[PDB]
Amino acid sequence: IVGGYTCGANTVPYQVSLNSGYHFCGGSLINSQWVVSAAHCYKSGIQVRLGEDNINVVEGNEQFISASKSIVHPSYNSNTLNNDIMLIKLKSAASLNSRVASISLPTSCASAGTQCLISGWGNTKSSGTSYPDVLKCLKAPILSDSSCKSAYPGQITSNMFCAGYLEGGKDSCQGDSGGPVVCSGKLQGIVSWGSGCAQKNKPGVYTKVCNYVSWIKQTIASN
Ligand SMILES: [Ca+2]
Repeated sequence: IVGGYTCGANTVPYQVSLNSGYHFCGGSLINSQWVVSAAHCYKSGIQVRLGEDNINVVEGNEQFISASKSIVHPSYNSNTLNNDIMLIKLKSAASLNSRVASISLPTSCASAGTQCLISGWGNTKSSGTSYPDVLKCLKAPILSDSSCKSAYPGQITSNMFCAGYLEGGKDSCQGDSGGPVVCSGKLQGIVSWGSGCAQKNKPGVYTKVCNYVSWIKQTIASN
């Protein structure tokens, strides 16, 4: 996250870290045994880390549970990033409290102009590399589809949206991928791609979760 603030320990209780010997992508806890992430984070051998604040210190609230199964969206296209969404089932159900909780799936798509919260452990610089060890948060608006398509001519599909600031300075960044964008207490986005971070006229691009709800629910019901 570039340009954001330190969330504070377990203030974002649905936020997960996907670990394969190291933190590589974020994710969102959607019920006790399922996590939603970005299809571009797919790896074999993922462990899910819940209850984290400082990913490099064991502080007391953590649950580390291996993934049993990972499902990439049937239509995921790695060259376009269209349908950049993945389901991970946990080997065991998580124990859900105030500090480890699931986030609700949306009923409606959120509109341009809505303010959302984006969080993760990604790079905090627009030029060069500096990874935080604690969880970083950004409030940012959803931009209009017009402003989005006009920043990224030819590249935006119906299953994406932009959010952030055309002036730059504040965005998501490398390592924040697969993490949540939550608006009005619902999961509306997944951190997916962008051109660099926090650059002028190159907002972050996010998977539009409200398009996938029927897919999510059907998959979870059957697996
Ligand atoms: Ca920790």
